[PDB]
Amino acid sequence: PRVKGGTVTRKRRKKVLKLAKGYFGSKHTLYKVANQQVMKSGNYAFRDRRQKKRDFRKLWITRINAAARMNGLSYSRLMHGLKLSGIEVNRKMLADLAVNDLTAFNQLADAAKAQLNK
Amino acid sequence: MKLHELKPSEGSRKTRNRVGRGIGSGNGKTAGKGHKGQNARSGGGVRPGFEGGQMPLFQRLPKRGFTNINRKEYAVVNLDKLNGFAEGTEVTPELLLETGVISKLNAGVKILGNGKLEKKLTVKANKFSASAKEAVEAAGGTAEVI
Amino acid sequence: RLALGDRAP
Amino acid sequence: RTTPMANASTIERKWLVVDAAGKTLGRLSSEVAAILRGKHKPTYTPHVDTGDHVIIINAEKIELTGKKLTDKIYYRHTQHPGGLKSRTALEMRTNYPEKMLELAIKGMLPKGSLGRQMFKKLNVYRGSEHPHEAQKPEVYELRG
Amino acid sequence: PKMKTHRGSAKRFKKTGSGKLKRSHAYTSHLFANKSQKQKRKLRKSAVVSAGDFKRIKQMLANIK
RNA sequence: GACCGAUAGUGAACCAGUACCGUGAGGGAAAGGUGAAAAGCACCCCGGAAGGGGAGUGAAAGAGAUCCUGAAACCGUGUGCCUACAAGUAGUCAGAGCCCGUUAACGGGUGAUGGCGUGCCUUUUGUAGAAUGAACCGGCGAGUUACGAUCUCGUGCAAGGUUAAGCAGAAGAUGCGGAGCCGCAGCGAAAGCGAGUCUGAAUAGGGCGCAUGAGUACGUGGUCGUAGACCCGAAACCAGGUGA
RNA sequence: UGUGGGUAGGGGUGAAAUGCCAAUCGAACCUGGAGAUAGCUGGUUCUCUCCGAAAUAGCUUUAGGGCUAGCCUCAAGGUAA
RNA sequence: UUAUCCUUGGGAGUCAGACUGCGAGUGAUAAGAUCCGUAGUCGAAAGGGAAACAGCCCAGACCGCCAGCUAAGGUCCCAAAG
RNA sequence: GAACAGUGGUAGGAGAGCGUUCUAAGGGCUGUGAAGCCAGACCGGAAGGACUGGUGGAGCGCUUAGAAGUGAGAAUGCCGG
RNA sequence: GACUCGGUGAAAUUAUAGUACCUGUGAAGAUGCAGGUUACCCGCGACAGGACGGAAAGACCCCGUGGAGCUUUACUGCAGC
Ligand SMILES: [K+]
Ligand SMILES: [K+]
Ligand SMILES: [K+]
Ligand SMILES: [K+]
Ligand SMILES: [K+]
Ligand SMILES: [K+]
Ligand SMILES: [K+]
Ligand SMILES: [K+]
Ligand SMILES: [K+]
Ligand SMILES: [K+]
Ligand SMILES: [K+]
Ligand SMILES: [K+]
Ligand SMILES: [K+]
Ligand SMILES: [K+]
Ligand SMILES: [Mg+2]
Ligand SMILES: [Mg+2]
Ligand SMILES: [Mg+2]
Ligand SMILES: [Mg+2]
Ligand SMILES: [Mg+2]
Ligand SMILES: [Mg+2]
Ligand SMILES: [Mg+2]
Ligand SMILES: [Mg+2]
Ligand SMILES: [Mg+2]
Ligand SMILES: [Mg+2]
Ligand SMILES: [Mg+2]
Ligand SMILES: [Mg+2]
Ligand SMILES: [Mg+2]
Ligand SMILES: [Mg+2]
Ligand SMILES: [Mg+2]
Ligand SMILES: [Mg+2]
Ligand SMILES: [Mg+2]
Ligand SMILES: [Mg+2]
Ligand SMILES: [Mg+2]
Ligand SMILES: [Mg+2]
Ligand SMILES: [Mg+2]
Ligand SMILES: [Mg+2]
Ligand SMILES: [Mg+2]
Ligand SMILES: [Mg+2]
Ligand SMILES: [Mg+2]
Ligand SMILES: [Mg+2]
Ligand SMILES: [Mg+2]
Ligand SMILES: [Mg+2]
Ligand SMILES: [Mg+2]
Ligand SMILES: [Mg+2]
Ligand SMILES: [Mg+2]
Ligand SMILES: [Mg+2]
Ligand SMILES: [Mg+2]
Ligand SMILES: [Mg+2]
Ligand SMILES: [Mg+2]
Ligand SMILES: [Mg+2]
Ligand SMILES: [Mg+2]
Ligand SMILES: [Mg+2]
Ligand SMILES: [Mg+2]
Ligand SMILES: [Mg+2]
Ligand SMILES: [Mg+2]
Ligand SMILES: [Mg+2]
Ligand SMILES: [Mg+2]
Ligand SMILES: [Mg+2]
Ligand SMILES: [Mg+2]
Ligand SMILES: [Mg+2]
Ligand SMILES: [Mg+2]
Ligand SMILES: [Mg+2]
Ligand SMILES: [Mg+2]
Ligand SMILES: [Mg+2]
Repeated sequence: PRVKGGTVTRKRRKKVLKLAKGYFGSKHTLYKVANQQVMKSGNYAFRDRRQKKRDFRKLWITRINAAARMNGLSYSRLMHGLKLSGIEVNRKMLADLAVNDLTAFNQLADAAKAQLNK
Repeated sequence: MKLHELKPSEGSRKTRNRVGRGIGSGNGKTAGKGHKGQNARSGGGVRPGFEGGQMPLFQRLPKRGFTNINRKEYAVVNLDKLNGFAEGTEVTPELLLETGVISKLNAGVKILGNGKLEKKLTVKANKFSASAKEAVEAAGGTAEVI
Repeated sequence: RLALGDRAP
Repeated sequence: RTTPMANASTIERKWLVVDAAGKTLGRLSSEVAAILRGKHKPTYTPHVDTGDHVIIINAEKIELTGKKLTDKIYYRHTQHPGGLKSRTALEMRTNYPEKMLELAIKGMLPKGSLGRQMFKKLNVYRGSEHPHEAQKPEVYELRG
Repeated sequence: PKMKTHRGSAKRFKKTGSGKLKRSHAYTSHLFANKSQKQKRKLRKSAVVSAGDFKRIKQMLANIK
């Protein structure tokens, strides 16, 4: 029996073009370039799901440093003091206090200062 | 069985491998042939026994011997097979052939001396090994040549 | 249209 | 998730006055770059400008160590052939002291569009006097 | 069509009981002045086809009993 | 008919060996589908007509002949979000603002700005490659089948296993058909001998065998052989013709 | 220079250039042998999982090919070598 | 202490290698040269560092996380941290 | 079911699957609207599979097994636009 | 001719392109990589420095146990004599 190509080809290609919605020009329109861009988008998104974790930790650290230096500590000294005082509140949480509850941040910072002055 | 619930014996049927049907299969593109050279080509490959021009093994070695036109092959029967007959049976080529003890007669029955014969028999055969003749006569029987 | 071509002999 | 992000609505810019007199060009500039970027603020957000405005007064009194006054050249190229032009740091400090500070800081800011926007919050003056009294700027004393 | 036996090989090899291939030795035609008696004594006896060679040639002798 | 269904199947579903090409031998296409029925749109209106808008017919006219369906490329009209200081393999992750409201989901569209980021394929020691291929979209387009061989797996029977042609029978199953084939014994060039045999003067030693037992028929799968043998591609060679 | 004729491809014709023989000439064109052959180049279409090389030796009218070995894999054994 | 190793059989691919370090030859103790030996990496390996940069340094990506500790390399600003 | 270990990969070996046309046997769906086509924010580890609405106007799934003209993005591929 | 208006209206090429410069880097000569430097958005007339621009699977050179034509005290044949 003969098997015509039939409908499988366009069904498969349509799915790629749907994933290419919002791409620029021919990249949302033409299968061969939409397909390359969707593939590339996969490699990027994998890479970027890892980078996202690096990037947020970088951001939190920046904010903790800013809040720390308003209490006369560098980020480095603060983190040393918090570790000595046994405090395991993480950078995401410290940076949240730094923005949202700075009085609480200052208590933690004052706890750190205590251990450093010992 | 039911024609709507047919099921092959487990391990009786496998799916064929289809090469050159995409990268996921592991035989896409080069269809398992690697890259270039004579072995990857359609119709390719050297003939069997060819060693790329080193003198082939068969040609390095000498022809030996000849074939005899008048070569005789006997249907051999060991004593163990005669043990299957009844006691006092006149065992012959025609009986051996009819019972299925031998498939093809060829040049004749020859009796050979492997195994043990308990039963007394009048064995009629074209040839006997010296062992077999002795063993037939030792069991009480007769080893007539025919 | 050249007599020989590019990087001629 | 939950990490707060500053935006145009949330952001509040102070005006600051930094006196350049007697300061080392690069040491002053590195600190000011950080203020224009907003690196001193706990709400620092990398995709918006959280920084403060900075006025620099006494730009012509900026200092340089070593033989830099004679030996630090400011090159530029006009994109015409042979169009490399040069000024020494002394020539810069004498006749273009505002540019001298603006170049140092511009080179210490991020390079694209937001960086270019961050530079617009800087204001550098030759003298001791600035025209931004109406912005009510506070003195900022440079750290280490 | 049926596979054809390689007739050259059939004239030189023989299948043993266990399915090895018996062969003669090379260097047994002439120039016996240049070979020691020990060599000549040993080359006189039959040998077996090597594993590497056997895999190369087994199909060429498939029909031989 | 576990054959094709309009790029398939004949070159040819159709006024096809036609049209067209060539002095000639010769080469050689494209092109199927209104509707159940023509009931194939009276009449009115714009227009020279074409073509439309109504009105009718019809189940349907967005079935009106370029007439079943009607994808994509490509061309337009409208507009929700964005866009005239910006350096861009065009995305991705972060992200306000604005606009929406779903197969109701830690939703959809858009995207100021920030970080990261040199297409795909082929071929290479190494290619973002300033190497190769692809204008785009669509369709078509490459390890097949026959007969042998061999191995694994499965099944039947098992020191046995098995029939071919043929005859009868649905173009069938199946019954009959034992001729033949493989296996149950090997060793030797051979005569031959035989659980041994060959070499050898040898009751020696050594080689190959036995002791140390499984095959065979069929099927699926892997690979090989003979066939174009995974597909496409020369320059050429030969034969018979056609041309001054 | 016209008209009518002649010579035909392992052949014609050539005041000779391998020129010309229907926009084809170091051997015309068409069809067939014919799916010639191509150790060369290109291409070979779904997915995920387990494992995972080589670019070396030897020989080769062999050197960008091949064959055996080495290195990979699957199965069955031996088993702990 | 570790889990390989051998045999038989089925199926391959490979026979253009590259650089780096170390030991030699050839060369001029030239070459990103060439040819061996030896280890590594690339090849067939993404991630971090060396601005960028197959072959160097660190290190082996089954997926997800807006958790944490470290390696090389770093901590004035670009750019995380003195 | 637990524990422990593992899960980069080209050539390539091995395994498990997805989908396509046809056939057989069950069983079904369909003018109260089949296939095809269009759209969507659904589902599955992938290949892929549904559901809803629109168009369409007569055919088509599902289960198990069988058989293959069975999957395309590249061939300066062929044909059409 | 070009240029402007009215009529008519091709082509080679083309992976998709929002398509600067310098120094560097890199398959060793970069619009696209790095670091800098510069640059508002869209055209029209002009010029060819670059896109190793287009065109033609380099004629040179090498390689293929590929051809063809030609030569001769290459080999083996054949006609003729
Ligand atoms: K293979
Ligand atoms: K046709
Ligand atoms: K971006
Ligand atoms: K080129
Ligand atoms: K013996
Ligand atoms: K069996
Ligand atoms: K087979
Ligand atoms: K084949
Ligand atoms: K001539
Ligand atoms: K080395
Ligand atoms: K429908
Ligand atoms: K194509
Ligand atoms: K290159
Ligand atoms: K130009
Ligand atoms: Mg197709
Ligand atoms: Mg396989
Ligand atoms: Mg593979
Ligand atoms: Mg491919
Ligand atoms: Mg290839
Ligand atoms: Mg190969
Ligand atoms: Mg940057
Ligand atoms: Mg002799
Ligand atoms: Mg059909
Ligand atoms: Mg049709
Ligand atoms: Mg047709
Ligand atoms: Mg005519
Ligand atoms: Mg309609
Ligand atoms: Mg109809
Ligand atoms: Mg229609
Ligand atoms: Mg500007
Ligand atoms: Mg703007
Ligand atoms: Mg750049
Ligand atoms: Mg190269
Ligand atoms: Mg090429
Ligand atoms: Mg091209
Ligand atoms: Mg000839
Ligand atoms: Mg004639
Ligand atoms: Mg005439
Ligand atoms: Mg001519
Ligand atoms: Mg032929
Ligand atoms: Mg592994
Ligand atoms: Mg190669
Ligand atoms: Mg070759
Ligand atoms: Mg091998
Ligand atoms: Mg080497
Ligand atoms: Mg080198
Ligand atoms: Mg390679
Ligand atoms: Mg490795
Ligand atoms: Mg790497
Ligand atoms: Mg980097
Ligand atoms: Mg690479
Ligand atoms: Mg910092
Ligand atoms: Mg891993
Ligand atoms: Mg159908
Ligand atoms: Mg196909
Ligand atoms: Mg195409
Ligand atoms: Mg590179
Ligand atoms: Mg360089
Ligand atoms: Mg350069
Ligand atoms: Mg380019
Ligand atoms: Mg060119
Ligand atoms: Mg180009
Ligand atoms: Mg070429
Ligand atoms: Mg020429």
